[PDB]
Amino acid sequence: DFEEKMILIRRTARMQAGGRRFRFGALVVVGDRQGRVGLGFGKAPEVPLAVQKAGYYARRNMVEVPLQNGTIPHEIEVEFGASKIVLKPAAPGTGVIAGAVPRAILELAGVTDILTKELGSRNPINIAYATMEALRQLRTKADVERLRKG
Amino acid sequence: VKELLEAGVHFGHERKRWNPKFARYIYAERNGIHIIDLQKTMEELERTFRFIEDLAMRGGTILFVGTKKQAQDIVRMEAERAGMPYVNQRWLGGMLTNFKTISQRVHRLEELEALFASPEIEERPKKEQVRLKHELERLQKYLSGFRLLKRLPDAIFVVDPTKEAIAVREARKLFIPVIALADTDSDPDLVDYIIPGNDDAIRSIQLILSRAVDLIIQARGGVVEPSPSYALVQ
Amino acid sequence: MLTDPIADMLTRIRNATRVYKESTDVPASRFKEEILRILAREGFIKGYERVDVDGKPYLRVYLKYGPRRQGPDPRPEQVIHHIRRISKPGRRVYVGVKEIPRVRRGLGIAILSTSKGVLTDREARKLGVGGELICEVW
RNA sequence: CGUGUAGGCGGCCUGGGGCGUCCCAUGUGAAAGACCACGGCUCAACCGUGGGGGAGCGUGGGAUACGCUCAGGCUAGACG
RNA sequence: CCUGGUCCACCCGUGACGCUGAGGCGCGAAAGCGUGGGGAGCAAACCGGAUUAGAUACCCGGGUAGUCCACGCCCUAAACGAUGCGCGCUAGGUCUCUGGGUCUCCUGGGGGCCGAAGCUAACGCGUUAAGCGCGCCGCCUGGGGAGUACGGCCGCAAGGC
Ligand SMILES: [Mg+2]
Ligand SMILES: [Mg+2]
Ligand SMILES: [Mg+2]
Ligand SMILES: [Mg+2]
Ligand SMILES: [Mg+2]
Ligand SMILES: [Mg+2]
Ligand SMILES: [Mg+2]
Ligand SMILES: [Mg+2]
Ligand SMILES: [Mg+2]
Ligand SMILES: [Mg+2]
Ligand SMILES: [Mg+2]
Ligand SMILES: [Mg+2]
Ligand SMILES: [Mg+2]
Ligand SMILES: [Mg+2]
Ligand SMILES: [Mg+2]
Ligand SMILES: [Mg+2]
Ligand SMILES: [Mg+2]
Ligand SMILES: [Mg+2]
Ligand SMILES: [Mg+2]
Ligand SMILES: [Mg+2]
Repeated sequence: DFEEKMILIRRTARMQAGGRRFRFGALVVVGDRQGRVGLGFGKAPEVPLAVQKAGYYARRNMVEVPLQNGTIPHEIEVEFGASKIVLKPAAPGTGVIAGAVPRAILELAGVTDILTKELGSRNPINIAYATMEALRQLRTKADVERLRKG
Repeated sequence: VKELLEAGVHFGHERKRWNPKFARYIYAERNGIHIIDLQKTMEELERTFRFIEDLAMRGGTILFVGTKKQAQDIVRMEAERAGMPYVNQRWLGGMLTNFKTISQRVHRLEELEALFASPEIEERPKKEQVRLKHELERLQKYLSGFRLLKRLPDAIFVVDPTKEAIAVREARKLFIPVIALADTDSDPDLVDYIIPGNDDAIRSIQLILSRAVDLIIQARGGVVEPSPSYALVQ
Repeated sequence: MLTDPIADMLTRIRNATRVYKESTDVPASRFKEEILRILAREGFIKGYERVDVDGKPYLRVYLKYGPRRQGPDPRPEQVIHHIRRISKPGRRVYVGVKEIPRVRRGLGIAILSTSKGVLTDREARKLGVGGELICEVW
């Protein structure tokens, strides 16, 4: 068990003679607040069920966010298709400035002091997906020179 | 012992249908065929066994798979002859990654297994007899070897990795060590422990599977003679 | 006809690693060497050596990747994740010592020519100079 | 769609100049405003004092990797 | 007969003499225009015969410019790979054109198909990149208004930029 906050939920739909069937979507984040988080997307015939599946995959796929002072190691940019995200580390006592998507994800990941910018396609879903791969690719002075051994 | 055995009739395979990644593991192209460098096979058979053994002597189970006729039966033996689950028929999908479910069809095999020897058959109309029989038939058909350990194999050994790539993927996504015997028709990189050499002529498949299962039981006790292989072997 | 050989080299490398190749021979040059040296002296490579391909002098430059990996796409990480030329043949970029970039928050390097040898970010900033920002590596 | 004028861009090594480029010193960059501190009006707004900065540009000196220029050589581009 | 580009081979000659390219200049399908030839077939227009509610169409029988040639204009296009040019680098599988070799093989240029990695919004691209980079040119900045108006330049005009 971790935190588990719910990003957004939508009602989609398809066609079929007679009318339109349906489906709901659940994009969800999860994190103790120690440097561990997981994003999960859940589709299901009903609101609650979907929100459930959310957390399930959420916990399934999670990442080691190497914090530091409560901020972040280095500044990075990542593009996920059409949606691009900028993560830039702030000094203690700043705030977590971001949209609902990147902020939510960033809170449970721990961070308290981070500068963020949401460029490109601002597709909620895709921003999330983007935010993760960002963290995923975070390095510390350690694992840095850990590769420049030889 | 090995050099002569393998080189005897257990090296060199697929030709000009290769996969450039697997070149470090090749000597040349005699008469068209890609003949693999066996010398490197050893240094690779080594480490591989170095891993088999370090698992054999710690009692962790291995899922063997071979779904190709030229290498089917010879995996039904070496597996029974080392008490290791295996997959000889159609390697169904999500067996591993969707384990909590396929196991529901094993729990369905023993559902019939125990209603097999029972007084309930006195009844059950002929519509449920031909049925519940058949259902058991195929149930048994594909799950002859996939029952043993109701737990994810700490590894998986396999003939042609590209032939059963599906499986390789499942394991790969589940962080399971993957051992297998790949020819040129197979890409190294996505194999943890690699057995470079023939993958079609029943020769190299029995010679590598044997000493594979021969190194299995050499960390449990029971050093025996080889298992059934020759009956129509060419 | 190669407009800017350096930006070529860098790319030669960038393309090499992408599939994890042993070494790659970029045509030789004292300035390229100078640059290469700082990739080794700072450890983005095993290093480089002079060679020949018919009286024609390239430079064998041996890459350097990370540890193999668990899960799918077991391909290793890389020592050289991102290399891209700053000052370009069509937009020369210069900097006073105070302007000098701070690559990737201390984690990366910014090679750059100068009046007293090809330094790097820390190397110049400490040496107390500036010069043509050559590229950024990390 | 070509051809090509101006222009933009320029392969390998050696040397001279030091034009861009880089550093140091010095003059300049008024005051007011701004920003950091300290006090005056009961606080504040306003307001006084001090400090710290500012690219630019002139001058003197220094450096010579990359760009430029003059000089020498080469053959992987290009031509024959 | 006259003449362009182009590939290969030999490593011989020159010694960076390069790439690109605003404007300029040249070429530029078809239709169209001018003068003069030519005219079988075809065929805008045009005339009938059918169909049809009507049928200024589709189908049928006729048929003139034109389609052809000479010289001169016109300068458009789904002028399409809807993909500017040059150079370096980044798996291979297959068949095909055309060169060269101590020719079951190898290498060089070119035309295709599937595809690593990588790109891509997706479709797809993929050593003939839409990958990874540098140079230089051209171009886009919501739809309609409108490629219209005005001015300008060009053109016999139609019209073009
Ligand atoms: Mg993009
Ligand atoms: Mg010129
Ligand atoms: Mg000077
Ligand atoms: Mg002032
Ligand atoms: Mg000469
Ligand atoms: Mg040109
Ligand atoms: Mg024309
Ligand atoms: Mg015409
Ligand atoms: Mg005429
Ligand atoms: Mg007619
Ligand atoms: Mg007619
Ligand atoms: Mg076409
Ligand atoms: Mg062009
Ligand atoms: Mg070809
Ligand atoms: Mg293709
Ligand atoms: Mg090709
Ligand atoms: Mg408007
Ligand atoms: Mg318009
Ligand atoms: Mg028009
Ligand atoms: Mg007008």
